[PDB]
Amino acid sequence: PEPQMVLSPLTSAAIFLVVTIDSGGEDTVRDLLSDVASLERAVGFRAQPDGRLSCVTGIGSEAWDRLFSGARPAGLHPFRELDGPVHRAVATPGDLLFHIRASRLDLCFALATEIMGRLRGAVTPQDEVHGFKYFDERDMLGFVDGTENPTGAAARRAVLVGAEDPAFAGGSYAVVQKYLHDIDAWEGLSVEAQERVIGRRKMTDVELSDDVKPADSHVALTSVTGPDGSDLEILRDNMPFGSVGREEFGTYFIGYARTPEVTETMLERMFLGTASAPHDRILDFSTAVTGSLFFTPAADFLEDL
Amino acid sequence: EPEPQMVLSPLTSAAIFLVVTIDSGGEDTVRDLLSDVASLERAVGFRAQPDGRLSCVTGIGSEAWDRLFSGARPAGLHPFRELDGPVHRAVATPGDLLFHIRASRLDLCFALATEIMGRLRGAVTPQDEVHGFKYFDERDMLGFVDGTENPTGAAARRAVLVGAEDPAFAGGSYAVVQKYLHDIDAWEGLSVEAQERVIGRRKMTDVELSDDVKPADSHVALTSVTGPDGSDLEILRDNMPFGSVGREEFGTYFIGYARTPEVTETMLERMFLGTASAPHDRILDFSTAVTGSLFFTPAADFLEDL
Amino acid sequence: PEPQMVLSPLTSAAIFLVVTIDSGGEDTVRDLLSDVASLERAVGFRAQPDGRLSCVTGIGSEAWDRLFSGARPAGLHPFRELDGPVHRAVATPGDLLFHIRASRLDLCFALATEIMGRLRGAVTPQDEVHGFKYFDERDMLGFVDGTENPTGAAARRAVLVGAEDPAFAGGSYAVVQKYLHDIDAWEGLSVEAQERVIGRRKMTDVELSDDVKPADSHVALTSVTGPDGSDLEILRDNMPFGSVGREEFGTYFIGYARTPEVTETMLERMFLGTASAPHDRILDFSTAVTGSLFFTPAADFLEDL
Amino acid sequence: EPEPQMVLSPLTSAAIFLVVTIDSGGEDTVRDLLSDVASLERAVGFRAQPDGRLSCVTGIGSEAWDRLFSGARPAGLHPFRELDGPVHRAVATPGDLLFHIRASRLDLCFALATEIMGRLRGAVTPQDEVHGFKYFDERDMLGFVDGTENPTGAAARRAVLVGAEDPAFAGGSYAVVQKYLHDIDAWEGLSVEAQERVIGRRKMTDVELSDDVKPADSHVALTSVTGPDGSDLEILRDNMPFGSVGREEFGTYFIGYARTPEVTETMLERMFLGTASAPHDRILDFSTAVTGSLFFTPAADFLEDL
Amino acid sequence: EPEPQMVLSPLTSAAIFLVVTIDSGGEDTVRDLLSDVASLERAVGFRAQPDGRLSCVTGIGSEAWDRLFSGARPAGLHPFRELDGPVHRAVATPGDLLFHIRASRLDLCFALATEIMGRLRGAVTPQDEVHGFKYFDERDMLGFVDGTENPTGAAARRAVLVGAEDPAFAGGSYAVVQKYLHDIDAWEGLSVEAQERVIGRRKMTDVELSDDVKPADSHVALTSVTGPDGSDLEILRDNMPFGSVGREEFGTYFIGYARTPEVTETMLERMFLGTASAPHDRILDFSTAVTGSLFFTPAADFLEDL
Amino acid sequence: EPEPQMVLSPLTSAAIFLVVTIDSGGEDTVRDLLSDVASLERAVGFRAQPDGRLSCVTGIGSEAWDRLFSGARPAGLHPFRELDGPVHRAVATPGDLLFHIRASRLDLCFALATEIMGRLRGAVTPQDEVHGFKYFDERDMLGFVDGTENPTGAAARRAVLVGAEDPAFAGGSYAVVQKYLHDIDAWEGLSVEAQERVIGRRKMTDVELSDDVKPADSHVALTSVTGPDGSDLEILRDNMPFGSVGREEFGTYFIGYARTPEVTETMLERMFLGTASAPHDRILDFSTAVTGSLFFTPAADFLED
Ligand code: HEM
Ligand code: HEM
Ligand code: HEM
Ligand code: HEM
Ligand code: HEM
Repeated sequence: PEPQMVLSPLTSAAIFLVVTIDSGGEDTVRDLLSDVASLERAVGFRAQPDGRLSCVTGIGSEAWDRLFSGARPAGLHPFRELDGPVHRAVATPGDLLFHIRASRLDLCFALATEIMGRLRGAVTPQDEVHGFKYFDERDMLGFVDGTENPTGAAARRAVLVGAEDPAFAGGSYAVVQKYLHDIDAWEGLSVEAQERVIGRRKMTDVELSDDVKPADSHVALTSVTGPDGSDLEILRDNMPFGSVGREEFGTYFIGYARTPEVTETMLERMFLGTASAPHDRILDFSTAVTGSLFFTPAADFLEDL
Repeated sequence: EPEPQMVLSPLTSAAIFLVVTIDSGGEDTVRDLLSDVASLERAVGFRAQPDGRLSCVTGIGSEAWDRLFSGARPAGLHPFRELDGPVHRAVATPGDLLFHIRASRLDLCFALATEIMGRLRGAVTPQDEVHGFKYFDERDMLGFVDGTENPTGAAARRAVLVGAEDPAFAGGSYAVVQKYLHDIDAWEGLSVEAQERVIGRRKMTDVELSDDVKPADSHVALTSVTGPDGSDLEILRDNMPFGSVGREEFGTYFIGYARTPEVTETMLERMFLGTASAPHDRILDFSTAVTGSLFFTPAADFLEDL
Repeated sequence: PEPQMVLSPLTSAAIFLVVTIDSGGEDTVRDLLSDVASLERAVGFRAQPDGRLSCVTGIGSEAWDRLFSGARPAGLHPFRELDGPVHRAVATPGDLLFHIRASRLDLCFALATEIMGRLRGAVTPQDEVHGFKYFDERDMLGFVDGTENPTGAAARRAVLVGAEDPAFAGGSYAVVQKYLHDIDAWEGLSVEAQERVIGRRKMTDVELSDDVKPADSHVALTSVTGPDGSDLEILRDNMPFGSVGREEFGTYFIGYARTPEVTETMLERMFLGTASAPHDRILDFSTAVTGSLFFTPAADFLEDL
Repeated sequence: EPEPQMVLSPLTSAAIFLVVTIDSGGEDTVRDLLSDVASLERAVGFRAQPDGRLSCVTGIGSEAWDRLFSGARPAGLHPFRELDGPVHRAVATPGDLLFHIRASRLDLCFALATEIMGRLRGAVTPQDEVHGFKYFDERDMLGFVDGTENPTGAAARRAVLVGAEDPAFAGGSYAVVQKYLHDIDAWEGLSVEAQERVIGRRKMTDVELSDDVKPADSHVALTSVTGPDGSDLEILRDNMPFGSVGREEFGTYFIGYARTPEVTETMLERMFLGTASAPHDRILDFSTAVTGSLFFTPAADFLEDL
Repeated sequence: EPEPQMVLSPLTSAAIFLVVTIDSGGEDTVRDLLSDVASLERAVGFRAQPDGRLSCVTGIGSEAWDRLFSGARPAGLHPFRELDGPVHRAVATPGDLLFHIRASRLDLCFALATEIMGRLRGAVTPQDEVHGFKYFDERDMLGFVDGTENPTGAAARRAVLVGAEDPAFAGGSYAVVQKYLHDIDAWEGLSVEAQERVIGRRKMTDVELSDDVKPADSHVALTSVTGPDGSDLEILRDNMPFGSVGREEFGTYFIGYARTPEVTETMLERMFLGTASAPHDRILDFSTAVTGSLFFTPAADFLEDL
Repeated sequence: EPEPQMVLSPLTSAAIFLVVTIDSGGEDTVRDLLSDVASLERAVGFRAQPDGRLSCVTGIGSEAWDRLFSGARPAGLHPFRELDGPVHRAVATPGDLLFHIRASRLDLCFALATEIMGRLRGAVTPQDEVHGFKYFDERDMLGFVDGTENPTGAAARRAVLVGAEDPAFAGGSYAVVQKYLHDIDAWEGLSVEAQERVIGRRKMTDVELSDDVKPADSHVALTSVTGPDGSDLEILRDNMPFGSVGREEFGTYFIGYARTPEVTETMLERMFLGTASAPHDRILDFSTAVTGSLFFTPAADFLED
């Protein structure tokens, strides 16, 4: 069974578009979802082969129910507020996601255009982000970001619903959250200190030896081992965004996993603490201003509506 | 020549346009930054060569010029002329400084813009910030190829660079910016044949319409203007689309360099006020100017030294 | 069971070479077919991985009988002439086909040279066509060409012979037609009208909605659904060619499928019509001057002689 | 003042060569087209920047020149002088106009060719049309590297461009074209050692053979000429392979620009007729000229002015 | 599956080969390194995607295996067998560990090598270090195309990866390495026709010589072997040239992966000792082996878990 | 008049440095080679255009110049001036010829070097041979961006090329080479903040430190010189890392072209001996010069004769 373009090459542009369905607009959305497959290609085909245009369409809990005839993804729920001693992970409205990516921005902008064209009226926009990669895979804190993602079969294994919920095998669970960074603060740190916050070296992107790496460091609190005894894995594609004018500097978080337990556990760790840690040090510089969750169906699923 | 700023740039695929005003007090901080701008271009740009083609061109407004330097003014430098037409209005908005930042990747623009606005925290107020992108086959937001008739080589040198006529500032140029917003609902209502009648070229093949077919109210008609000699009077453009899908904003950011503004301003008069032949440029029936500023972009020597 | 390079990546250049077998060349041809796989590699290897050289070799009905004995592919027959009210699809000679593709012309030409080198004397050339990608995947009518072709495993299952004819699993059925356009006339239509002939938008390459799309449009007559409701798909890699000297502007058509009943259906609809369409409007501007049907065997069938 | 045609184009990987005659009374339609050729280059080319590298060079024959303009003639311009050698014959074939169209993709050449011959349908007759491509690693059909010793940069400017010596037409050049067909069966019969003896360089490493050993009937031998000026006489070539495998046709399309034909013509004399110490260029024993034409390729502004 | 190491690698243009021995009581420090090597691949490589193509393949010798792990041994693992032939000798040199580092640029190889040997300072002794580079058209030091007949896709899967036959170590492979030096003076003494007789393919066009005419002492002859399975017996090679013009050293570094060494070893027997119808592989008359070592390159999961 | 050698060369990522001495009686063989070197550049380079970017610059030592030619000597040409400083010593090593060979790929350098040393077997003795490689983001072995503030375009012409001041040799330049070895263990001991204090720029963003904060014993400090008139005195560098992991050798090969050596020499005086401000350039505390040689690289015409 065939999934949407979750596993993409590195792509260096993206548009993240989040919307909510006015009541009334649920037949208009059924319609767009059937066609969304074919608009990917309308825009993408003439740009082969550099384009690498891909759209991942995800649906939120509330919206699922309004929209669909029968039974529900196992894992799907509203995103869960995390009300921690110090940091708060908020929970924002979000019925639909379009995760648009390609090797150039206009390709994304063309597809977003053609989509909202068919929705004008039936939805209301919540959030829109125009993302770009730094020329050597850095995020807004200046660290290489993407290094430890899974590949090949590991990724096919850690992202796609399989036999555990087999009416939607080929689906995935996306979490999104927009973060805004306190760059004045962050850049006030020594590099040595910043490594302590992330858990890897700034310039060479090597992992800090197991005994020099703080446990409040991001890489510590997100390395998390199952019942299974094996490592538990998500797939990210965090895109910097922002505005120099509005002093806005951001990293847009997106995290695919085969179940939301995995993503959600990493987030408890980050916002609430462990045995040995108050909260994730990175959040002392990064404020979450969105949060939603979505299921991103198989592609077979959408074509048939 | 004196060595000029990177006005003659290749096709680049992304740009940031940053327009600011100088607060009271900020005079000093700005002079410091202008001396260093050259060198920030290189810091940020050098490690990504030659895939990169980062260029920053810095220009200065009329009012701002007087606050910053004493001595001679460039001959042509003035506030942008507001044009109150029968139908369409070309408006004048404030801007003391302009940064036209261009490269093949957006992040290179943004890294440079960060370093610049970083060093001007305190000293300015941002008026306009636009992130633009070329559509994949050099087309603009109306779906026509955009930049075809621009000059190159030495003809460009002749059209944009101040020379002997104001020798103090040889190597400089006069940049005019206007941010336009388009009414696409309306535009996509026309047949292609009609749209070509607005622009004056063929949509798909980008060939000029023949002299006997091309309407007098077409864009290409009203912006071809002939000199004293009857030789065509030319500018350099690098119009970039921008916008936002959520808030139905589809735009073309206009930018135009010339050796003297009398040229650029002529084209505007014809566009907004009309000739005997044409009421106004049909393109304005789909495009609304919401900014307007005039700037002088000095030779890079002039910044390197103070 | 391993197949010939029918599913090739998007390539920008191609040679189409069609020949007939002289009497007493049968030997020399079998020798060549055993080696063709290996000449692909000789020539192609040194220009990897930009190269994307692929050669697909197919065989006509009458030629098959002269070369082998025993069981024949179920579907293999001479191309069916179509004598329609208006438009006629012709049948031309063709014992062998070489569909050679790459990213550079020289690679195609070097391969074609080494093949015709080994067959100089055994065959007679009937048709030789050098094609090229126009801009951004547009054909000679100026529309985007390839867009609704199947990809990935949908293509696997629509072009490759399987269980239904198990002796020849891994094979395919290519149909070729050389078409010429009366551009004269086509450039006489407004774009609105031209879209009405094709069934998609010229510039944005989006489908016309079913409420406006004429039933005499190309996209109309070439969408066919089966008894079981699912789409019947083929794979095309139409290549423009021509000569400006002789005002010859063409699109060379090629169509692979797991059975010709599919390709042939689409042709019947194009040339002869439905209830609600006289014939495909595209033929009012396009003239078929060849027609040939070939079977492209699994690669192990050729290696093993 | 004067800007020349894109003769000094980079190495490009595809070309169309189109040669035509002017029909009776077609002179008008052609002048119209020559004024616009520059503009069609840009229409077609601009949207495919910067990969495209589309260039068209337009040249004009001797007899055609008189039909189209009088006024001054370029000093050197004459019909191609037929060379009836002891063994090998360099023939003269008809040709009033030449379009040497080059880019990185064939479709760009063909799209320009379409637009040109579109405007000339009726007024001309095509004599020769050739689609040429790069073979691997700048090799020709005989499998040797082809273009190595071409002059570059400003040395090219000096060798190809008409200057002060004929100042009316400064910026022009003299293109000679010949279409050659090869006898591959015969050529691939030679050992590589022997083939190198024909050409005068090493096949694989493309190094010159030493004075010690290079035959004087080798191609590189016969085409090295020193002037009275003691300096080497240099031309610029962009030899392009073409062919069809069906009709056993393997070719090199030859084209040679120089500031004067006396130069190109000399090399030909040596190739076809021989020296004191060599019968004819060994290359001709495998290559047959089936066309031959001479043209003048004016400065680009000269065509603008019609 | 299990995940195997990066044995089936794309075309890469550069490589570092590192062979070391483990000192007294280095066993601990090495196990530490092996657990992390996968992740240093990614540290160094990830930020240079997708041009980089950086891959590191890590192998272990027979004696070294026993020091580091007990548990099962891989079926095939043994010290490299010296072959003391009639004429030519294949030597055995020491090697406990192997790093076969490949990418598109050398500096990426070197950066990875640095980070590895950084973590082993103290605990090993370098035996062999080689910086290799492909010629631009996949040629080796003898001037022939090298890699052509290597298997691809799942036929490579089938040839190289330990499978069911020893399921403990499925995903592993057997690398044999040998460093060769050439006497190029001697080699460049042959005509090309003769050189093709040594190799068994055409120099220029890289086509196999016909079964009629290919010598049985040619390299391609002696290294095509058929099994019991009727099937051809295949390995995977990634020969890289290296050398130094100062020290008149020109080399081909050989490396050969297979699912069992019985395969690789057979080819060597035929090369060095001869068959019924060949004294030795003609290629050895121009190539001298100066190293020789055998390694097992485990499944990648086997390293992660230490 | 003059066309110069390929000194103003594009950014290239690979290089061979070859330094040799002329044996007794080899004067003949060398003159022959120098006449031909121009044309070996093109033999080897032409078939790889335009990716290849192969260039060779050939320079000649002071002692050697006298052996080879009679007539004028370049005004500036002399043996390298040894500098025995308080702490660090810049040494003089032997060198009659230099080949500074550069391309995008190393095989191209090596193929050309083969052809050169092929034609000199017997007539020279190799002193130094170095294979260099630029790291992916224009960084050197210390991990800083290297090349940033080099002059370009016309400013380079003005700073590197002999002109009217010695018009016999206009089109020439003066190359100085030094091979440096680093103590990396020591260097990677420093915090990044400290390392920036050695260099005078920011490691990660490669921005100059402001005039107030920049140490006057920093590298960038001691190598900014202004002339008598107060216009900045510039050279052109193309520092290339090299090394060997086995033999713990990690290096930067230095090369510096200028229109007169008295410029390059000045920078060195400041580096090795000090100003009042500075004991010596902090970079030498981590970098040891183990070669040193000076060469004149003629106009290219001069070799054609
Ligand atoms: C401002 C937000 C964030 C930034 C700037 C950020 C940055 C980073 C960086 C620099 C790394 C190290 C390189 C790498 O392996 O990617 C990393 C690793 C990681 N991050 Fe984040 N991150 C952010 C938010 C999150 C969130 C919300 C999650 C999960 C809910 C997450 C999950 C991970 C995981 C699983 C790893 C790798 C664990 C391993 O190394 O085995 N990150 N992040
Ligand atoms: C003669 C010149 C032809 C031209 C220029 C041409 C061009 C096109 C174009 C532009 C499209 C729409 C873009 C796309 O869907 O790929 C199209 C669609 C298609 N064409 Fe053709 N075509 C030609 C002949 C044929 C023939 C002979 C066949 C079949 C026997 C065929 C089969 C198809 C199919 C199956 C589709 C897609 C159906 C869908 O939208 O679900 N074409 N053609
Ligand atoms: C079939 C026709 C031709 C072929 C295949 C051919 C091919 C070649 C080849 C392989 C070379 C050696 C590499 C190079 O230096 O470019 C060469 C050199 C040259 N060819 Fe030709 N050529 C042909 C015709 C001509 C003609 C007709 C001329 C002049 C009328 C010409 C003029 C030259 C010149 C001047 C050189 C180089 C001299 C120097 O070494 O300094 N070629 N040609
Ligand atoms: C000494 C330097 C060596 C060089 C320079 C070299 C070079 C070549 C070349 C040029 C080819 C032909 C192209 C191809 O198919 O790759 C080839 C084929 C091959 N080489 Fe080598 N080789 C060397 C050593 C070895 C060794 C030691 C082995 C095995 C022990 C080996 C095994 C093979 C195999 C199996 C083939 C292809 C067989 C087939 O045609 O089906 N080579 N080698
Ligand atoms: C010892 C190894 C050397 C290394 C690793 C090295 C590295 C660097 C680095 C990273 C920079 C900053 C980026 C740049 O502008 O290029 C720099 C600047 C510079 N270096 Fe070096 N360098 C070395 C030796 C030398 C030597 C020996 C000289 C001169 C005799 C020299 C002359 C310069 C000059 C002139 C500048 C620029 C002045 C200005 O900033 O306006 N370097 N070097």
